[PDB]
Amino acid sequence: VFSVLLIFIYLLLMAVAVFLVYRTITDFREKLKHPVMSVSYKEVDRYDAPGIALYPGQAQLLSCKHHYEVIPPLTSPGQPGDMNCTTQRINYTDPFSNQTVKSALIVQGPREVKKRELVFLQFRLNKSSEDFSAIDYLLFSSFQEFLQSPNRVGFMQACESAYSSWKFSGGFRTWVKMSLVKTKEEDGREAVEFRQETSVVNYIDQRPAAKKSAQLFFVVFEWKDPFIQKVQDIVTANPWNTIALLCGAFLALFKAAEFAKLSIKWMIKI
Amino acid sequence: VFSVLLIFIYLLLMAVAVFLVYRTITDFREKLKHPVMSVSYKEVDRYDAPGIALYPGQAQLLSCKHHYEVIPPLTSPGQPGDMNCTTQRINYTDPFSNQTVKSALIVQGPREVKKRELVFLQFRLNKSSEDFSAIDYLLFSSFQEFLQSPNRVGFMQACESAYSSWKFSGGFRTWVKMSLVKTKEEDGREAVEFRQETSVVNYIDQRPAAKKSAQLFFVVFEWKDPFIQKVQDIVTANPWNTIALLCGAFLALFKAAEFAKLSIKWMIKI
Amino acid sequence: VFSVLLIFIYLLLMAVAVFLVYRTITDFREKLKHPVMSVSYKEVDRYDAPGIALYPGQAQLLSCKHHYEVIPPLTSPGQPGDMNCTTQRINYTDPFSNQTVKSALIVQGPREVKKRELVFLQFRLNKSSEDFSAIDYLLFSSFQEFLQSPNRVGFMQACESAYSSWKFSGGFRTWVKMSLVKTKEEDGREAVEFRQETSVVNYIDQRPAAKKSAQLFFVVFEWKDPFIQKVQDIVTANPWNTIALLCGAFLALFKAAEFAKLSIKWMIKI
Ligand SMILES: *[C@@H]1O[C@H](CO)[C@@H](O)[C@H](O)[C@H]1NC(C)=O
Ligand SMILES: *[C@@H]1O[C@H](CO)[C@@H](O)[C@H](O)[C@H]1NC(C)=O
Ligand SMILES: *[C@@H]1O[C@H](CO)[C@@H](O)[C@H](O)[C@H]1NC(C)=O
Ligand SMILES: *[C@@H]1O[C@H](CO)[C@@H](O)[C@H](O)[C@H]1NC(C)=O
Ligand SMILES: *[C@@H]1O[C@H](CO)[C@@H](O)[C@H](O)[C@H]1NC(C)=O
Ligand SMILES: *[C@@H]1O[C@H](CO)[C@@H](O)[C@H](O)[C@H]1NC(C)=O
Ligand SMILES: *[C@@H]1O[C@H](CO)[C@@H](O)[C@H](O)[C@H]1NC(C)=O
Ligand SMILES: *[C@@H]1O[C@H](CO)[C@@H](O)[C@H](O)[C@H]1NC(C)=O
Ligand SMILES: *[C@@H]1O[C@H](CO)[C@@H](O)[C@H](O)[C@H]1NC(C)=O
Ligand SMILES: *[C@@H]1O[C@H](CO)[C@@H](O)[C@H](O)[C@H]1NC(C)=O
Ligand SMILES: *[C@@H]1O[C@H](CO)[C@@H](O)[C@H](O)[C@H]1NC(C)=O
Ligand SMILES: *[C@@H]1O[C@H](CO)[C@@H](O)[C@H](O)[C@H]1NC(C)=O
Repeated sequence: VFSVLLIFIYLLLMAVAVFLVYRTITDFREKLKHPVMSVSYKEVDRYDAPGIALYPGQAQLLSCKHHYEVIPPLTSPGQPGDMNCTTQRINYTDPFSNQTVKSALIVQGPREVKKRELVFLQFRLNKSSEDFSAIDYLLFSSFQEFLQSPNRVGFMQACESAYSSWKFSGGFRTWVKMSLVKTKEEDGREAVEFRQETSVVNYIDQRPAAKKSAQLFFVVFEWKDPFIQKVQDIVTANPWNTIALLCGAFLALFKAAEFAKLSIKWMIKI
Repeated sequence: VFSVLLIFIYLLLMAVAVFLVYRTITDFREKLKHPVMSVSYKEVDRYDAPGIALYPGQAQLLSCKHHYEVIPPLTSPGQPGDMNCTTQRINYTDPFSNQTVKSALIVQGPREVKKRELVFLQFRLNKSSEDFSAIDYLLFSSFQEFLQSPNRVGFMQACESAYSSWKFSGGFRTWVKMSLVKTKEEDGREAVEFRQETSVVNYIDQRPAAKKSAQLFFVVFEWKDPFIQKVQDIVTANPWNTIALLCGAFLALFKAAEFAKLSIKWMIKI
Repeated sequence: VFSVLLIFIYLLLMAVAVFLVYRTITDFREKLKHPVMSVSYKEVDRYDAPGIALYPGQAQLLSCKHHYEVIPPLTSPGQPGDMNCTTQRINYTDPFSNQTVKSALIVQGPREVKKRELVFLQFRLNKSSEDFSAIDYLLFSSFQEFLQSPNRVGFMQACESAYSSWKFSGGFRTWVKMSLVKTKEEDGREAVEFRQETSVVNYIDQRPAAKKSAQLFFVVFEWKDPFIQKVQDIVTANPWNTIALLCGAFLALFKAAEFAKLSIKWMIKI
């Protein structure tokens, strides 16, 4: 009889609708689980002067100077002189140890990325009773933000956790190219971080044998390129799109069901 | 006449429907071609002890010891002593050469990433007739998995292809920070790999001139951060979503066609 | 009265439709703002011979030779001999300085990635009055494309801007593993770039004290793996999908409105 076939068609269509609802729910759940990553790049005419927190310890800073695209040859390596850059010395308790006080030398970083500005730092360590001598350094976004802060100690403690710290060793020239990566936390706040490319070059020590005891650290900081990399977690689970899909599919199924009923009626009539 | 205009409207709507079907098919084909990448991060309280397969050759292991956040100064570099770590020596044929047998020293890696655990290894090579002396090392996920295996040789041969191997040279201290990246192969299997950040520091050789002939390798392994990076290939080509779009568009086109016919009839009647 | 309730229902449904249109427009605008990144990998049986533009300056090239998976020990470091590779010397004005003419030594790179082909280069610098001695190098895709070009000078000037240049220093062996990353610019053009992993190994100088003045550069170029990484910016803003969603939702809303009117009529009648 036609009635049983029509009822079976209705049941099949309702089962298809239920399965489609299940599939849409599972897809929405899956897309909530895994947001997709999108990467863009931002051109900058001038970077904001980064803060370079150096942790020399007993290593005295011989020289710190800004250069453009090239470093003039050293007049006399291992000798103090030519310190033209803004520096701030800070003492702050380590956020993790709570016992070791860190003394940091904050140096204002380069700004003209287009002009290939670099900052060159020369340190000397004299008679260190410790093999594997290296200087720690941390990079943060703004030196001015460090200056115009009410709690510089708290700012440095926050930097200890927000940013990563690297090292540069003596007997080398360490060339550091910096890059800014800003990650959107889809909450109105963006986390900025530094990615640094390091190249070490041997230092040709032409000092007298007596002066070989003191060891020299050379480090250069510049920007890799005038591109800030922005990383955003795009959500592909839109409830309105899902409900629009469901509504359209339900309307299609209802229209198909009533077309089937009309076709059955037409077959019965003729 | 109104009939010709209505038939032309029907033909235009059917052509639009066909073009929309073509566009949807092309979009589904394109989305099948290029799945989108999604990156997430996993917090870990404790890492599973990684296996560090070292290939020293004739270089004897002076020392291997676990430290926390800092390495105590060497009592006497170049002298054996203080070997507290679990190691396993293995001999296995190279999967690619089929002739060169590799002898590997498997070392259990650090676990407490939160406590900044590191493993410090000191090797000595005495009178090597080969310039550019370096030790190969490979990283795999679990030392325990290596232990509780029926074919350790086959496990090492599989590691030779699954993981990448790096080198650390003498006259340096090589600081290696490890990171785990798990890539989903959308097939029920996930491929795990190691990404390592390497920083070399000069070793200040304060040995007697006689002892300068033997060269020393210092390497440190720890974890960069308590974050495992998961990378998944999300497919954006859902056949059910595409068929729902097509059904909704077809219903819209049919309803618009019958509205147009009704409007033509209303214009004719009045 | 039922009429006021029905009119209020119609107004509510039209407001819902307007809000849904607003949401769809905002979603389309957002998806236009941020295309999603998709990463794939391409297997290669043989790479196209890359061009390695070396900038030695006064450093003479002692040796340049192709090896497979291993470098034979040096017969006599610091001595010329065994130069078997195709090289081209070029002079071109620096695109940025417009005054400094760069002299480049273009070397044909390795091809058999499967066979682990590498190219080994040995340079010597004799009595350089400049500390921090290093040689610049740039990588571009094809040496043949450099050969079969009408303006080699213009090709090199374009490479100065299209590709990135690194350095390798004396007193080391610099192991460079190359990788090709092709980014689709969604405009019919793809930008190819080189990513290089560098490992430095100490050179054990066993030369006489007289010969220690001349400094030696050792560099190796090979391919990291037979995988070319393709990065594409997929656009998730399809106007046809959006209009299909809107049409389906509008049909659903109209059908719901007429169902509501019919239900009100049925309630009034009985
Ligand atoms: C340091 O640099 C500033 C930059 O304007 C310059 O005015 C000053 O003379 C420099 N210092 C010395 C000692 O020359
Ligand atoms: C910071 O610490 C150093 C030693 O670590 C000390 O010489 C210096 O006086 C301290 N600074 C202040 C402001 O107390
Ligand atoms: C470390 O110091 C902080 C700040 O003074 C304070 O919460 C407490 O003394 C310590 N916190 C710990 C041990 O978690
Ligand atoms: C190293 O020499 C510098 C030069 O003045 C001096 O200030 C410093 O106290 C010396 N340190 C040691 C440990 O000799
Ligand atoms: C090695 O470390 C274990 C850790 O518990 C310790 O018990 C043992 O005494 C150490 N070995 C020596 C020789 O002290
Ligand atoms: C592994 O090889 C080394 C030499 O490469 C050899 O001394 C050692 O005995 C071998 N191990 C076994 C278990 O045969
Ligand atoms: C290499 O050794 C394997 C395992 O013994 C075996 O398949 C065969 O001898 C070689 N395979 C090659 C050459 O493909
Ligand atoms: C190097 O010295 C160690 C110290 O005992 C010794 O075991 C080894 O055989 C020596 N090797 C050579 C090549 O002299
Ligand atoms: C350089 O390599 C080619 C490769 O076929 C070889 O024919 C030639 O003999 C080599 N040069 C010398 C001097 O052996
Ligand atoms: C390229 O420049 C070098 C010096 O930088 C010079 O010796 C050489 O002759 C120049 N080449 C040509 C073709 O002029
Ligand atoms: C640099 O040289 C180019 C090419 O000869 C020419 O446009 C002009 O002389 C300079 N361009 C500048 C300074 O922008
Ligand atoms: C260095 O030695 C090489 C060897 O022939 C010679 O060609 C070159 O002119 C020398 N340079 C200097 C600056 O002595």
